Amino acid sequence: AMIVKEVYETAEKIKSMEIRGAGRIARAAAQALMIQAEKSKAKEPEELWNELKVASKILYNTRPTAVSLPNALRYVMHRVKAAYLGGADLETLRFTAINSAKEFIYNSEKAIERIGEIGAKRIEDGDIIMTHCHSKAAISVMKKAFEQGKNIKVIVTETRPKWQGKITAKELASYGIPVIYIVDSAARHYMKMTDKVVMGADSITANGAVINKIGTSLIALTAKEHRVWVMIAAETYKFHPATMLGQLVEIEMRDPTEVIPEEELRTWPKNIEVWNPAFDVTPPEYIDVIITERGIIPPYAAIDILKEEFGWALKYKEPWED
Amino acid sequence: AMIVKEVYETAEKIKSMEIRGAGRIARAAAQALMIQAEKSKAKEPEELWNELKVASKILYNTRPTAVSLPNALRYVMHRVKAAYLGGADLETLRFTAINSAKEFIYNSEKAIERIGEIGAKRIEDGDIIMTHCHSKAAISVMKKAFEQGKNIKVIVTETRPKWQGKITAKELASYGIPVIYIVDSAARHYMKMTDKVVMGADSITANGAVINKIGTSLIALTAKEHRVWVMIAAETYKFHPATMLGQLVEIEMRDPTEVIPEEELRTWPKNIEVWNPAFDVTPPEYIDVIITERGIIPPYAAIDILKEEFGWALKYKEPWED
Amino acid sequence: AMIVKEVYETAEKIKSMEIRGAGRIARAAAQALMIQAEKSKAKEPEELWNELKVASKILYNTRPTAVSLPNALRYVMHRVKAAYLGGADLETLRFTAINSAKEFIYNSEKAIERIGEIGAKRIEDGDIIMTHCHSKAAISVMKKAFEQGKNIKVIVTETRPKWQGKITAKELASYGIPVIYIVDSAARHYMKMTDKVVMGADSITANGAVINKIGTSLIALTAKEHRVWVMIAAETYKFHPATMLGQLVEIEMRDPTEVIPEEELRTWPKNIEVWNPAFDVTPPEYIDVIITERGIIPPYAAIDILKEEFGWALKYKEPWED
Amino acid sequence: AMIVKEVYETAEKIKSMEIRGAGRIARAAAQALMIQAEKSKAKEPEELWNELKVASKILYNTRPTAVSLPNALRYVMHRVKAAYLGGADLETLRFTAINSAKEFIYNSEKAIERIGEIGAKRIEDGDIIMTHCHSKAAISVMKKAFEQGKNIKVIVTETRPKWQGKITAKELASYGIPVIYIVDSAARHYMKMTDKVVMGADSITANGAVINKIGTSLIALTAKEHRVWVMIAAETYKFHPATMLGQLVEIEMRDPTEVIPEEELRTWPKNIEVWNPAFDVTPPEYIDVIITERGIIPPYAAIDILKEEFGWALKYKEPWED
Amino acid sequence: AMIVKEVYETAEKIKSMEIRGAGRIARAAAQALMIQAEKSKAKEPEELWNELKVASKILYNTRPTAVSLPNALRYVMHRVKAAYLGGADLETLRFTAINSAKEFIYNSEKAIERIGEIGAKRIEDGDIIMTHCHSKAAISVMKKAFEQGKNIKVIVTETRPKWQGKITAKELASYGIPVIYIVDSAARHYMKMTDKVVMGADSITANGAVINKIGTSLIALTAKEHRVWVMIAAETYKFHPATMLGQLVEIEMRDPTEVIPEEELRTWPKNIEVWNPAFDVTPPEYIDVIITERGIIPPYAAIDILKEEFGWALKYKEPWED
Amino acid sequence: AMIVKEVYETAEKIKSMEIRGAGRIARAAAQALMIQAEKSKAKEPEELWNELKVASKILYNTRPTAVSLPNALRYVMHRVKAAYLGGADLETLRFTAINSAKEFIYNSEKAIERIGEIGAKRIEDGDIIMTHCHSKAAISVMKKAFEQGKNIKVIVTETRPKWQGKITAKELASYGIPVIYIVDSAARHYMKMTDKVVMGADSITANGAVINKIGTSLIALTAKEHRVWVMIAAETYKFHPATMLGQLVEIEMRDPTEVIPEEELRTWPKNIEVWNPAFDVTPPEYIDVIITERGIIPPYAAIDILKEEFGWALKYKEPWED
Ligand SMILES: Nc1ncnc2c1ncn2[C@@H]1O[C@H](COP(=O)(O)O)[C@@H](O)[C@H]1O
Ligand SMILES: Nc1ncnc2c1ncn2[C@@H]1O[C@H](COP(=O)(O)O)[C@@H](O)[C@H]1O
Ligand SMILES: O=C(COP(=O)(O)O)[C@H](O)[C@H](O)COP(=O)(O)O
Ligand SMILES: O=C(COP(=O)(O)O)[C@H](O)[C@H](O)COP(=O)(O)O
Ligand SMILES: O=C(COP(=O)(O)O)[C@H](O)[C@H](O)COP(=O)(O)O
Ligand SMILES: [K+]
Ligand SMILES: [K+]
Ligand SMILES: [K+]
Ligand SMILES: [K+]
Ligand SMILES: [K+]
Ligand SMILES: [K+]
Repeated sequence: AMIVKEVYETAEKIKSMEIRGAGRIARAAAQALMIQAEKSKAKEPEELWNELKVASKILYNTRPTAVSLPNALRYVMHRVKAAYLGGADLETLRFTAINSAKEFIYNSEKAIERIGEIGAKRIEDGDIIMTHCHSKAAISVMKKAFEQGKNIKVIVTETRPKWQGKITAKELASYGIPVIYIVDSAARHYMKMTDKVVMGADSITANGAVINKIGTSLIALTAKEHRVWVMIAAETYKFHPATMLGQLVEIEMRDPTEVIPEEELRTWPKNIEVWNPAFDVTPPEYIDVIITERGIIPPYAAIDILKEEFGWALKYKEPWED
Repeated sequence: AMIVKEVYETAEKIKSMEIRGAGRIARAAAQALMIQAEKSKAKEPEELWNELKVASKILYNTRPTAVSLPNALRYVMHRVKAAYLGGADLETLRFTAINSAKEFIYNSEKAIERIGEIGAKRIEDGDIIMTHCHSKAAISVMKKAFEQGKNIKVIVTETRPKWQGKITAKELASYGIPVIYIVDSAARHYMKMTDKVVMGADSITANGAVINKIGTSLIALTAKEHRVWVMIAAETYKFHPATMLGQLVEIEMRDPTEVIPEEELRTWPKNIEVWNPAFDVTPPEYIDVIITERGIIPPYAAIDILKEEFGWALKYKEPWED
Repeated sequence: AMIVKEVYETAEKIKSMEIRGAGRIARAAAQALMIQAEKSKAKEPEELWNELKVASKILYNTRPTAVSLPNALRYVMHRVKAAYLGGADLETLRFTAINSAKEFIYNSEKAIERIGEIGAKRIEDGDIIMTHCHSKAAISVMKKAFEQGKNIKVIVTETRPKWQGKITAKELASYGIPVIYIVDSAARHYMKMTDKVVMGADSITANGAVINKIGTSLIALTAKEHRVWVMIAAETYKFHPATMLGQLVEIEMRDPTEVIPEEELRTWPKNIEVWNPAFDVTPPEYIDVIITERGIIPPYAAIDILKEEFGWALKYKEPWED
Repeated sequence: AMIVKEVYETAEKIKSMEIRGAGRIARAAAQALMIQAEKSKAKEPEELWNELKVASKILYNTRPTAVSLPNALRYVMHRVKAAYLGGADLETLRFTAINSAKEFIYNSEKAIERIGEIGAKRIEDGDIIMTHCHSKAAISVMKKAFEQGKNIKVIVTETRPKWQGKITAKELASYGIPVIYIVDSAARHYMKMTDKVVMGADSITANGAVINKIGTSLIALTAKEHRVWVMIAAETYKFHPATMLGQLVEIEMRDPTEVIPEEELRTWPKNIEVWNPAFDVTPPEYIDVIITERGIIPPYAAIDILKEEFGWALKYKEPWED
Repeated sequence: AMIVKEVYETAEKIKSMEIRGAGRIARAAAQALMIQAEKSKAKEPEELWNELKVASKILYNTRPTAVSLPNALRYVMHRVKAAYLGGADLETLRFTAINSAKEFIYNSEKAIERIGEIGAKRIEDGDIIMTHCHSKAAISVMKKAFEQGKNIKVIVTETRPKWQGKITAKELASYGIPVIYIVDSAARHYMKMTDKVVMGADSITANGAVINKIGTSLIALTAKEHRVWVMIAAETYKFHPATMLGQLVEIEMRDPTEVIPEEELRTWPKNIEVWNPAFDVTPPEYIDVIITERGIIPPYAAIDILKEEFGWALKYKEPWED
Repeated sequence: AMIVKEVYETAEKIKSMEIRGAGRIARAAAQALMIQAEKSKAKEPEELWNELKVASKILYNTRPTAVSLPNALRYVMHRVKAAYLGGADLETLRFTAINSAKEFIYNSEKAIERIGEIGAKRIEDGDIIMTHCHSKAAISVMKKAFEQGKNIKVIVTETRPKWQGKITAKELASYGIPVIYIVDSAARHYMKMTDKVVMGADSITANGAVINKIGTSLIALTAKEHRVWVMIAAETYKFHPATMLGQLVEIEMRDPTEVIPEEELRTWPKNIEVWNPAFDVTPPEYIDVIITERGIIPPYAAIDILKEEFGWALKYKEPWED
C-alpha cells in the first residue's frame, strides 16, 4: 500500500511517451523514487522499504526495452536495500534513497556532457552527420562539435511512427546547426553525401548488439555498405546486465494507432494487422565505436563495461523484490 | 496552339499525383493524346500535328522520373510523325493517333496481367512477401498467386511521405489477402520472416539498375543481406532508352509540404531544409529478377530489352520536337 | 498403349539411378524413344504417334529435376509431331523419331567433348581443382587439361548420400590424374589450396542460377569467399526453358533410405524425419563462367542461350501432349 | 614406470574414439589420473609423482586437437606439482591428485548444465536449430529450451565421416525433441528455414576462432550469409592458452579408412589419396556468441577468458614435464 | 622476305613503349600495314599478300596483352585475305589493305570522341573523378565533362612502374582540369572523397573481366567497398574474341629494370627476384558500366558485343597465317 | 633554454627520415633525452627539469603520426616529473631521466624480439608472406620463422614514395630469405599466391584500427577479400592513448617533392597539386591479429592494452607541459 501521486503520474507519462528517451526515462524514475521518500508519511523503516519496493515495481512495469530504467531503479535500491538490511532507521533510509537518486541523476547529466566532449573529437570540420530518432547523447556530440567551430550539418530522419525527428530537427536548429530533414526511406539515397552517423541507444548487449529506435539497424546497414562510421553515443547505464546470462532484450510493441490514427484504422479491413515495434537490433559488426562517458570502445567491449559495473549483481535478486 | 481541356487536366492531375503509378500515368498520357485527336477542330494535317506536338510537351513536362510517360508519348508520336511525314491527310492522321494511343493502352493492360501470371509462378505456398509503395505490376503478381490458392501474406510498408502503402494495404485486403502493415524503418526488423520481396519500377537503366519509390533501395539492400529474392515486376516500357547513351535518370524532388504539412512548416526556422526525393536507385547486384511481359530476366539483360525495342529511336530527335 | 519393354526398363533405371547424370539420362530417354520407333508394330502413323507420346510421358515422369531429360524428349517429339501434322505416312514418322534420337545422342557426345576443349583452356599448369558429384561435362574439362600435359590434381568430394564422388575418383585416377578424396564437410578447409572449381549442372535457369547435386551451392559459396573461380560445365540442353515464364525448378526428394539404410532406419523413432534433397540451387553471382558447347558465358547470359534456342517452343504445349 | 592398466585403456579408447567429444575426453583423462593415484603402489612421494607425470604424457599423446584434454591434465598436475614441490609426503600427494580429478570432473558437469541454462535463453518458441557433430554443451542448450516448453525442431547434420550426427539424432529424439536429419552438403539448402545454429567446440583461440568438427566452418559461413545467429556452446576449458603466445592449433588427420572402409580402399589405386581432417577452423567474425559457464561473450573476448584463467601458467613448463 | 623500315620501327616502338596505350598501339599497327602496302615494290598480288602476312606477324609479336593490336591487324587482313582469295590483282589488293587500315584508324578516332560524349553524361557537376594509368578513352570522358562546364577534379594515380600517371596529369591540366596527383598506395585513403572512377581497358573478356594496367583491380576493389561507380571507357575493339572459346588473356611480364634501374639492380642479392606484371584483371562484379562507342553496357554484356562483332571469325585461322 | 646539439640533431633526423620506423624513432627520442640529462650543465633541479621539458617539446614537434614517439617521451618524462615534484636533488633527477630512457630503450629491443618469437609461431613451412614498408617488428617475425627452418618467401612491396621496400628487400635477403619485389599496385594480383600478410604499425586506436604506411589499408582489404590473414606486429607503445577519449590520429602530409622530384615539379603547372599522405588507416575487421610483446590479441582488444597501461595518465596534462 501507499504510494504518492508523483510515482503514478510519472509511470503514466513514461507509458504515454510524454517522458521519453532512455536517459530521461531513467532520471524520471530515480526522481520518482526520490519524491516517494521525500513525501512518505511512513513511521517505520520497514514500512518505507516496502513503499519503495512497490514504487519501483510500478516504475519498472512501464516500458521494457531501455534498460536505462531498471538500472536507475537498481542504482537507488541496491543502496536502499543495503542500508535497510544493515539496520538503518527511518531517516537513515530516507536519506539513502533520496541521495542515491540525486547521485544517479547528477551522474547521468555529467555522463552526457562528457559523451559530447569525447564524441565531438571524432567529428571533423565540414562533416555532414546523419542521425536518427532523438537522443540526448547523440545531440551532445553534435552540439559540442558545433561549439568547437566545426561547420557541420545534420541529416535528421523523421523517425516514424512517433516523429521524434521533429524534436531533433528543432533542437539542433535552435542551437544554430544547419539541418536537412528527410524521410526514413531516404537514408541510403543520402548516405553517399554523409560522413558520419551518430545515434543513441536504449540497451546494449553483452556481445555488443545495439537496441535503439526502429530503423536504426537499417541506417547502420547502409552506413557499413558505404564505409560511413556508425558512432553510438551511450552512457554505461545503457548496457544490459542480464544479456550476460543469456537473456534477449524484449522489443516493445506499441499501439497500432500510433501508425494509423484510430479514426482511420477502425475503417480498415480485419485482415490488415498493423505491427509497431518501437526498436530494432543492430549487430556489432556495423558499429564503429560506442562512445561512453568512460571513453571510446569498440562495440565488442560492451562485455567489459558490464563485467566491471554490473556483473556482481547477477547472482542476487532484483533489489526491489521478495 | 489549340489544346483540349483534357490534355491540361491530365497534366495537372499527373503533377498533383491524383493520377499516379508509372503504368497509369503512361496510359493517362496516351489517353490524353487520343482525346486531343478525337476532338481536334483542325482542318489541315499540319494543324493537328502541331496540337499533338504541343500536347505531347505539356504531358512530358509533368513528372520526369517514370520513363513510362515519355515512352507512351513516343509510341503514339513516332507513328503520328511517320504518317504526317509520309503525306497522310487530316483523317488518316487523326486515326493514326487515336489508334496508336489505344494500342499502347491495351498493350499496357495486357502486359500487367501477363507479368502477374509469370511472377506468380515464383511465389510459393506459405510465402511472406514484402512490397513497397503501390505498384500495379507487383500487385498483379501477388493477386494471381493468391488466386492460384497459395496462402500468402503481404508485408506492406507505409511508404512515406505520401503514404502509398495505404492504397496497397486496402487493395490487397479487398482480394482476401492478409496484410501486415509497417513503417518503412521496420523493413530490416521484418526481413528475417520475409520469403520474397516484390516491388515495381518507374525506370530501369541499361546496366540493370531500378529507379523506384524512395526507400526501395534500402529494402533491397537488407533483402540481399538476408538472401531474400528481390523481384521487380515491370513492363518493357519501364526500360529507359536514353541510358543506353549515358544519360542518368533525373530524380524528382517534390514539395517539402508533402513531408511536413504547410501549417507546421511555416512555424520552422530557415536553417531547417526539408528534402523530399520521390525516388531512389537500386543497383542490379541487389535484384534477383525483373519480371516483364516477355518473361523473367536477370537485371543485366535490361540492355537486351532496350536494344531490341528502343535502340533504333536514338539516332532521331524526340518525335514531338520541331 | 503398345509400349516396348526397353522404355519400361529405361524408366525404371532412371528412377533407381542405375542410369544417372543429366546428359546420360537425356541420351537414354532419346535411346528409348528410338527403340520404341524401331520395334513398333503400328499399322497407322497415328498408332505410332500415340505410342511415342505415351513413351515420352513415361520417361518424363521418372526424375523431375534435370531438364536434360525433357529437352531430349522435346528435341525428338517436336520433329515427330511436325511430321505427323503434315500428314506424314508411317515409315516417315518412324524414321523421323529414329533420326531425331540418333541426332540428339550424337550432338550430346560432341557437345561434351567440345566443353572439354573450351573448359581446359581455363585450367593452368599446376592447378588444383575441386569438383562435386560426377559430371561428364566437368570431367571432360579435367581430362582434356591433363591430356594437354598440365600437371593438375583433383579434389573430389565424396558427394553424399549416393557416393557419386567415388565414381569420379576412380574415373580420374584411371586417366592418370592424381586425386585427393575428401568428405563434403571438408570443402572449406581445402578451398585455400584449391585454384579452380569445376562442376556440372542439371538445370540452369533464365537468371543464371544453377541447379546441381546437393552441396554444390556450399562449394560455390566458400569458393566465392576465397576468390576461387567457379566454372560450370554445361551443355545447352541443361538450360531450363520453362524458367523463362516464371517457373521454378522442382527439387527431387529421394528415399530416406539412401541416407540411413532400411535396416538401421526401422529401429529409429518416428520423431526423427530424414530429408534427402538431391539437388540445391546456386546463385549466379557465385558462378564465374558457364562453359557450354557454344562457348564461355557469364552466368547471366543463360537467358540468351534460352532465347535463341528454346523461346519459340514455349508458346505451344508439350509436344507429347494431346 | 608402474602405470595401472586403466590409464592404458583410457588412452586407447580416446585414440579409437570409443571415448569422444572434447569435454568427455577431458573427464576421462582426469578419471585415469584419479585411478592411477588410488591404485598406485608407490612408497615414496617421488615414485607417485613420476607415475602421474608419465600417465599424463601418455594421455596427452592420444588426440591433439581438443585442448580440453590438456587443460584437464593441467588442472590436476599444477596442484599435484605444487604439492610435491612444497615437500608433501605420500598420501597428501595421492589425495591432491585424487581430489583435483574429482573437482575438475564435477566442475565440468556443472559448467555444461549451466551452459544449457544460459544458452536456452537465446532460443525462442518455434525456433528451428541446426547443429553439427554431437556436442554435449550444444545439446544441453537444446534440451533445456525444450524443457522450458519452447517448441523447437533440430536439424542434425549427419557429420561424416564418423557419423556423430546419428548419436545426436537419437539423443534428442529420446528427450521428445523433433529431429530433422540431413547430409552435411544440405546445410545451405536448409539454412533459409533455420533460425539459430548451435554447435560445440574443441578449442577456441585467443582471437576468437573456433576449432570444431570438420564442416563446422561451412555451416557458420552460410549461417552468416543468411544472418542466422551462430552460437557456440563451450566450457572455459575449451579455450586454448598456448594460442596466446602465437601457437597454432594442430588439426588431427585420422585414418583414411574412416572415409573408405579397409575392404574397399585396398582395391583403389595408389594415385587416389584420401585426406581425413577431423576438425576445421571458423573465424570469429562468423560467430555471434560463445556461451560459457561464466556467461555470454562475443567471440573476441576469448582473450579475456584466457588472460584471467590461464595466462599465469604459460611462463612455466607443462606441469607433467621434467 | 621484304619488309619496309616503318614496319620494323613501329614494332620496336611498341616493344619499348614509346608507342603505348592500347588504342594507339592498334592504330600504329594499322598505320604500319598501310605503309608496307603504300611502299611495297611487289609485282605480283601473291607477293604483296605474303609481305603483309609477314608484316602482320612482326606486329602481333610485340606486346601480347592488349587485344586492340591483333583486332587492328585482323580488321585490315580479313579484308586483304578476302580480296586476295577473291582474285584481286595487285592494285586492287594494295588499295584493300591501304583502305581497310585508313578505315580502322578513322573509326578508332571516332569511337573515342563518341565514348567521351556518352561517358560524360555519367559525370555530374562537382565530381571528383579518380583515374589510373593513361587511357585516351577515359580522358575523352573527363575532357568532355569539363567542356560541358561540369566543375570537376581528377585524382591521378602515378601508375608505377612506368609513370603513365605523369602523362595523364599534364594532359588534363593542359585542358584546364584541376588535378590531384597521388601515389598508387593512396587510392583507398582518397576513395572516400571520390565520386566516380573512370579507367580504360586493354582487353575485355567474354564474361566481362577487365584486363588493364597493374593496380586497376585494386582501385576497383576499394571503389566497390565504398560504392564509387567504376566506369571503364573502352572501344569495341578492346573486347577479346578468343576468350569466347576458353582462352585466358596472357599477362605481359616486363623487364625488372623498369622497377629497379639497372645501375641499382645489379648491386642487389641474387635471392631477390623483381616481378613486373604490366596488367591485372578486375572481375565484372566491380564494374558498374563499360562505356563503348555503341553505348553503356553492363560488364556482363561483353559476350553480346563479341557475339555480334567477332564471333564469326573463330571457326577460321588468323587472317595472316598458313 | 640550454639544449644539447644531440637533441636538435635527433629532431632534424626524425623530420628528414634519416631516422625512421616508429620503434626506432621512439628509441632515438629517449636517447636524446638521456643525452641532454648526461651532458646538462644545470645546477638546480629546476633548471634540468626545464631543459628536459623543452627538449621533449622539440622532439614531439617532429613527426605526429607514430605515437610511439610521444609514448617514449612520456615513459621518461612521467618518471622525471614525479621525481622533480617529489623533491629530488639535481643528481637524483639526472639519474631518473638517464635510467628511465635506458629502460624504454631496453624494453623496446626486448619487445621486438619477443614479438618475433610469438609471431613466428603463426608462420608455417612453405608460407608466402607479403609485407609493406619497412617494419622492424614485422621483420623480426619473418626472420625468426626462417631461423626455425621454415622455408618462407617474402613478397615485398616497394612502398612509394620513399621506397622503404628497398630496405626491407635487402635486409631480408641478407638473412638468406628469398624475396619477390613488386610495385604497390600489384598486391591484389599477387594476393592469390600469398599465405600470410605481416605488416607493422605506427599507431593503434582504442577500437582496433591500425595507422600504418600509406597503402597498408589496401593490402589488408584485398587480403580480406581473399581470406589471407593479416597480422600486425606491434609493440604496446604503438597503442594510442589519446584515442580512448575520442581523439583522431593526425595523418602526416609530407613534401610533394618526395613524390615528384624538385627539378621536375617546378616544370609543372599550378593546377596540379601533389598530395603525399605518409599513412592510412586500416579498420579492425580487416585484421586477424595484433602480435604484441604480451601476446596475440584480436584488434578489438586494443582497448584492453590501453586501459591497463596508459589510461591512468589521461586525467593529467602532458608530463612535459608547464
Ligand atoms: N532481442 C535481442 N536481444 C539481444 N540481442 C539480440 C536480440 N535480437 C538480436 N540480437 C543480437 O543482435 C544482432 C542481430 O543480428 P541479426 O539477427 O543477424 O540482425 C546479433 O548480434 C544478435 O545476437
Ligand atoms: N588471364 C585471364 N584471362 C581472362 N580472364 C581472367 C584472367 N585472369 C582472371 N580472369 C577473370 O577475371 C576475374 C578474376 O577474378 P579473381 O580471380 O576472383 O580476381 C574472373 O572473372 C576471371 O574469370
Ligand atoms: O531509441 C530512442 C528513443 O526511444 P523512445 O523515444 O521510444 O523513448 C533513443 O535513441 C534512445 O532511447 C536514446 O536516447 P538518449 O540518448 O536521449 O537516452
Ligand atoms: O548432379 C549431377 C548428377 O546428379 P545425379 O547423380 O542425381 O543424376 C551432375 O553434376 C549433373 O547431372 C551433371 O552431370 P553431367 O555433366 O554428367 O550431365
Ligand atoms: O592499360 C593501359 C596502358 O597500358 P600501356 O601503357 O602498358 O600500353 C591503358 O589503360 C589501356 O591500354 C587503355 O588506354 P587507351 O584508352 O588509351 O586505349
Ligand atoms: K559517404
Ligand atoms: K528470410
Ligand atoms: K585458393
Ligand atoms: K533463416
Ligand atoms: K565516395
Ligand atoms: K591465398
